[PDB]
Amino acid sequence: GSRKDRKRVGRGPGGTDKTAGRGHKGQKSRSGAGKGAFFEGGRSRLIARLPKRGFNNVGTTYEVVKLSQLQDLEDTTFDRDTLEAYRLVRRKNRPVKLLASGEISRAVTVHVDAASAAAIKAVEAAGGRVVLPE
Amino acid sequence: AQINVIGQNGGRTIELPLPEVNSGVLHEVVTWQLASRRRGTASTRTRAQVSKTGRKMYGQKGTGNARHGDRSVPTFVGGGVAFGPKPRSYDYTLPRQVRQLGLAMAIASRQEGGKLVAVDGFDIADAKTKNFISWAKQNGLDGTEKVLLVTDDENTRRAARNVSWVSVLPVAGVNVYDILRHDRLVIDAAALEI
Amino acid sequence: TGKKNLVVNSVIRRGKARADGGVGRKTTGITKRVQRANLHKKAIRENGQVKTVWLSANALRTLSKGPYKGIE
Amino acid sequence: THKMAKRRIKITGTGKVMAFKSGKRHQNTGKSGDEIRGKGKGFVLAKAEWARMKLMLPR
Amino acid sequence: PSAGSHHNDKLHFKKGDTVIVLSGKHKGQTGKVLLALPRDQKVVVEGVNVITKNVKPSMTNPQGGQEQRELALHASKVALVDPETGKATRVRKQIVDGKKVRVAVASGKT
RNA sequence: GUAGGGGAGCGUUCAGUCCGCGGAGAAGCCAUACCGGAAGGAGUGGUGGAGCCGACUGAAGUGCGGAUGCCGGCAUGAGU
RNA sequence: UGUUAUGGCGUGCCUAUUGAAGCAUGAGCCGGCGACUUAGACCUGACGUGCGAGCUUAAGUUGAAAAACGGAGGCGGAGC
RNA sequence: CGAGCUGGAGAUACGCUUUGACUCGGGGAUGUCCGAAUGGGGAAACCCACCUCGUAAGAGGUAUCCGCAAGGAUGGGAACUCAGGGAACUGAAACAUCUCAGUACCUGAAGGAGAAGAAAGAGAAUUCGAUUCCGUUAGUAGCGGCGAGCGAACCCGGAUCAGCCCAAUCAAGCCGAAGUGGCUGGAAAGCUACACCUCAGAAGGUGAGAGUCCUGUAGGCGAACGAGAGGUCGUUGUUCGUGAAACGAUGACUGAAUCCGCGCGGACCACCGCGCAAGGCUAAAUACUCCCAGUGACCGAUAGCGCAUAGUACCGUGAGGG
Ligand SMILES: [K+]
Ligand SMILES: [K+]
Ligand SMILES: [K+]
Ligand SMILES: [Mg+2]
Ligand SMILES: [Mg+2]
Ligand SMILES: [Mg+2]
Ligand SMILES: [Mg+2]
Ligand SMILES: [Mg+2]
Ligand SMILES: [Mg+2]
Ligand SMILES: [Mg+2]
Ligand SMILES: [Mg+2]
Ligand SMILES: [Mg+2]
Ligand SMILES: [Mg+2]
Ligand SMILES: [Mg+2]
Ligand SMILES: [Mg+2]
Ligand SMILES: [Mg+2]
Ligand SMILES: [Mg+2]
Ligand SMILES: [Mg+2]
Ligand SMILES: [Mg+2]
Ligand SMILES: [Mg+2]
Ligand SMILES: [Mg+2]
Ligand SMILES: [Mg+2]
Ligand SMILES: [Mg+2]
Ligand SMILES: [Mg+2]
Ligand SMILES: [Mg+2]
Ligand SMILES: [Mg+2]
Ligand SMILES: [Mg+2]
Ligand SMILES: [Mg+2]
Ligand SMILES: [Mg+2]
Ligand SMILES: [Mg+2]
Ligand code: NA
Ligand code: NA
Ligand code: NA
Ligand code: NA
Ligand code: NA
Ligand code: NA
Ligand code: NA
Ligand code: NA
Repeated sequence: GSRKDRKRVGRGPGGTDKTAGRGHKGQKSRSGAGKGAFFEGGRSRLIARLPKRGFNNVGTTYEVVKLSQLQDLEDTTFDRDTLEAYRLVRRKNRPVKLLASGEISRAVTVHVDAASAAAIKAVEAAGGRVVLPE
Repeated sequence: AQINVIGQNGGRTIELPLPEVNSGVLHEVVTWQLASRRRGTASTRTRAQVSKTGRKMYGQKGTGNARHGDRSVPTFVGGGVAFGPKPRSYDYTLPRQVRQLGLAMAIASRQEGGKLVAVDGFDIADAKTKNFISWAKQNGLDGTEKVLLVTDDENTRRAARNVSWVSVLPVAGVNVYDILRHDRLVIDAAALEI
Repeated sequence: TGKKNLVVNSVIRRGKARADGGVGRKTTGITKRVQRANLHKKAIRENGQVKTVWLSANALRTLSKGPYKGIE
Repeated sequence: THKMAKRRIKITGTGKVMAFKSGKRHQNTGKSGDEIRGKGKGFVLAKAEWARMKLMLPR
Repeated sequence: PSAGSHHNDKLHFKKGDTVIVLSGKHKGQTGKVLLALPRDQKVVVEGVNVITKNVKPSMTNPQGGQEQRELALHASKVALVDPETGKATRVRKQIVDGKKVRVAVASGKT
C-alpha cells in the first residue's frame, strides 16, 4: 500500500543542479553574473521607433450567444434573463447579444438585450420573437 | 457490497470508483495532505543583514592576501547562509473533485480485503475498554493488524485507546492517509457512509 | 510661531522654460525642483495680563476687528 | 509597459504582430506618390516572439 | 545540568522506612533509610556497602585507611514492603490523626 | 569533443511508511587482494560504547582542489 | 598483495586564451565552512493527473490527532 | 506541601526544624547612594547647607511647569502607530525631471494598541450609507523627458459592526488503575512463559529499550483570597509631473451668504442629482513583540542568538567593535 504506492511515471522530473558536472561553468562565459536586469523589452530594440497612437476607449462589450446554442439542441426552456444563466452564458455586468451562426429551422423565442439584423431575420423567419428592452 | 455486522444488512449501495483503485491517484492526494501538514520552520540567517557584524574591514588594495569587506558573508565561518531556509507555507489547494475522489478510491481499496462495518455498538457499555477488546476478538480483530474507527458517539471513542489494535476518528474526519495507513477499516456508523 | 493654529512649514519651488508662446508652446520643462520655507511677523499684544507673544498679520487684521479670546 | 497598448502589435486570432508602415508619414514628406497612402499592414516572422511578451496577457 | 528535575522533586519515602533494592546489585536486599535527598534523588540505605578510603593530607595524624561508608542510589529501590516484596502503595486513609494521610496497597500495614 | 541542450542514475540530511537489527554490542573510525557500466555498494576483522541499516515516497542549508576564499591545526625556511 | 631493479613511454592542476609544462594567473599542507535559491491566485512552455464545452475558487466561517463550507472573481465561449 | 533544610559551590564548623524548616503562591513592613534626581554644587554614585520635629541618634522638607484645592506632568521602553523635518548611492546601461522614496535617519507625543471615524462622501443605480483591515476589482482606468517606471477607486464577498453629546476559567496543590518468576548481563525497563489496567499507549527519569518501579498523563477535587467659504500668487496631496486640471491643503494679500440658501458632481454653463463644513468624543475587526506556553520533514556547537552565557576577555581617546 503506502509503500507500494508509486508515482505517475512521468509526473515530476528531477530538478536541475548546477554544482558538479566535471565540466559545468553555468551561464555564459563572460558578462552574465549576479545581475538579473537585462530584460527583453526596453524601448530601442524592436519596440518604440514605431509610429502609432490611435486612441484608447473601451466602452461596452457584448456577450456573443451562438445561434446554435438556442436552436439545435435544448427544448426551449425560455431565455428571459435568469433561466438563461444555466445555458452556459453566465457573465454578468454586461448586456447580451444575439448572433447568427447555426443554420437550422426551429420555432424558438429569444429575450436578450441586443441582437443583430441577421439574427432577427433568422429567428422570426423560423417562428419566434426577439424582445429588446424599452 | 459489504454487509453490516451488527444491525441491518445492505452494502450494495455506493458505487465504486474506476478502475479497480489507482495508486498514483492516491499518491497525488496523500502528498498534498502531508504537504498541508508541514509547518513553516526555518531558523536560518540567510540574510547577511540578519547576523551581527560590521560593514568595513581591511583595505581593498594594499595589505595583500585579503580582499574582503564585511565578516557576515557566506564565505565566512560565522556569517550568514547563502540561499538558506526561509519560513514559508507550501499549502496549496488540491482540486476538490480530486479530494472527493481520493477517499472514495481509498475505501474502494479497502473493499477488496479488510472491510468492516457495524450499526449500533450496544456491546460496548461504558468505557471499560476490556470488553471492547473482547468484542474485537469476535470480529476477526485479533489485534494483529492496525485498524481505523470512523464513527460518531463519544462513549464509543472513550472506550478505544491503543496503538496496534485500533484508532479513534472523531466526526467522520476521514482522510486517505489515515485509512491507507491502517490495515483494516471500521466505518461503523452510516453517517458519511450511504 | 503665530497665535492661532500652527504656521511656517512651507513647500518647494519649480522653474520652467519657454514661458507662453503661440497658443500653447511645445511643453514645459522643469529645471528647479528645490525646496524652501516661509517665515512670519510678530507684534506686542497682551492677554489677561502683560504679554507680547506673536501675532500673524492675518490674525492681526482679524483680532483688530474682533477680540476672539484676546485683546489688542 | 503601457506604451505597447497603443502600438501596432495587437493580439490577433493566430497570435502575430500587427504592424503598419513606419517609412515616412508626418514630418518630412512631399515626394513620391502613393508611398504616403501606403498605410497597410505589417507582419514579422522573426520578432513576434520577443514582442508579444509584453502584451500577450492583456489581450 | 538538569538532574533529579525529571521527577517532581519529591520522595516516595522517608528517612526511617525499611526498603528493598529492586534491580541493580543486592537484589532483594533490604535495609533502613539513613539519608534522603529529594533533589539529587539520592538515598542512603545500610545495604549497598562500599569500602572507600578517605584521603587526609595534613589533618593531624593522617594515617590513611579504608573506612566503611555508604553509597547513595536513585529511585532504584522500592519504598515500603510488607508481603516481602516491592509494592505500589497509594490507598490513603486515617486512624486517629485526620491531619495526616497514610499508605498501603492491598494490605494496609505500612 | 569546449560553450550549450537532452536522458538515465549514485550519494547525503530531514519526514512518512514497512521489514527489522543492537550488551553475545549500533553509529563513527581503521584495514582489505570482493561486487557493479559510473556515481558507489558489501563481506570479514580491528576500534568503539550507544543507537542505526534496507525498501518505497516526500522535502532540501545536498556532493569542493581551486575563489591572493573563511576558521582551525600543523609543516618549510633551521636548530638558522 | 608489497617492495624493487631495468627497459619503453611520458611537457603538474586550474584559470584565461588564437595558442599553456609554461619563465602567464591562483595556491604551504589537511580538516572543517563555502556559491543558481526563495517569493509573488504573476507570464510562457513541456510532462502528469482530475473534470470536460465548461473548468476552479479568494478572504473567511465552522471544525483540527482529520477537513469541509465559502462562486465576490479569474480563464473558455467572436471577431474586427 | 509533609521532612527535610543549611543559595550557583565540589569543603569544613556551628545550627534551624511537628510550637510544621525549607520550597511554591499572594499581600505588607524595611529599601543606604546614584540615576527624570528634584536643597545647592557636581568631572553620577561625591562635597556642602538651611529650616522643622528633638533624648542625643534619627526622621522629615526644601526643583521647575499648569491650579483655590485635589492632582497631574517633565523619565524610561525592542517593535508597532501618528506627527514635524527629510537624503543619497541606485534606476533611466550617461544625466537635470521622475524613480529610489515620503525609504533610511532625526525629532516630538502616546498606548497596550494607535491612526481614522458618525458625511458640504463615494457614485451614476434617482444607489449604497461611520472608520479600519482582508479578498477582489487589476494591474484595469489613469499618470509619465508618454521614457525608465509608477498605479487608484466604485460594485461585490468577508472580519467586525454602537453612535451619543455642544454653540445659537487561567497561578499554588492534592487525588489518581495495572507484574512476578526464570534466562544472557557489570547492571534490564530487554528475551521468555503467564497476568492485569486501560474516562490514563503523551512524555521524562530510573545501571539498557521503559503501560503496570518513580514523577506524571485521562478524570476529579481545589483556599484565606489574588486577577479577568471662495478667489488671486507661490506649491502640494490623491493615479494626476501644468496638462482641458477639478477638489482638498497651506504661506501671503483679500474677503460671501444662510431659505425662491450654500458646496460638490475632473475648466466652465444650464438642467439634474447627491450632500448640509468652519465644534468634540467614541469598543471591536488591524500592527508588533521585550516576556510566557506549546509546537517543528529548525540547528546539534566552524550549526543555532554574538554568547550551551559574555556583550565578558580583548581593541579603541571615544562613538564603537568583539
Ligand atoms: K544535465
Ligand atoms: K575547476
Ligand atoms: K495538459
Ligand atoms: Mg570565468
Ligand atoms: Mg569574450
Ligand atoms: Mg548584487
Ligand atoms: Mg523592467
Ligand atoms: Mg539602440
Ligand atoms: Mg602572499
Ligand atoms: Mg551563526
Ligand atoms: Mg488616405
Ligand atoms: Mg552505556
Ligand atoms: Mg551549499
Ligand atoms: Mg583550499
Ligand atoms: Mg606567489
Ligand atoms: Mg591559515
Ligand atoms: Mg649550528
Ligand atoms: Mg641558511
Ligand atoms: Mg650561519
Ligand atoms: Mg599536457
Ligand atoms: Mg618553471
Ligand atoms: Mg606560473
Ligand atoms: Mg592577468
Ligand atoms: Mg541632588
Ligand atoms: Mg513634508
Ligand atoms: Mg512634464
Ligand atoms: Mg505631484
Ligand atoms: Mg481650492
Ligand atoms: Mg558558535
Ligand atoms: Mg570548534
Ligand atoms: Na482588437
Ligand atoms: Na499625423
Ligand atoms: Na568501504
Ligand atoms: Na517540599
Ligand atoms: Na543610472
Ligand atoms: Na522614535
Ligand atoms: Na493654485
Ligand atoms: Na564535535
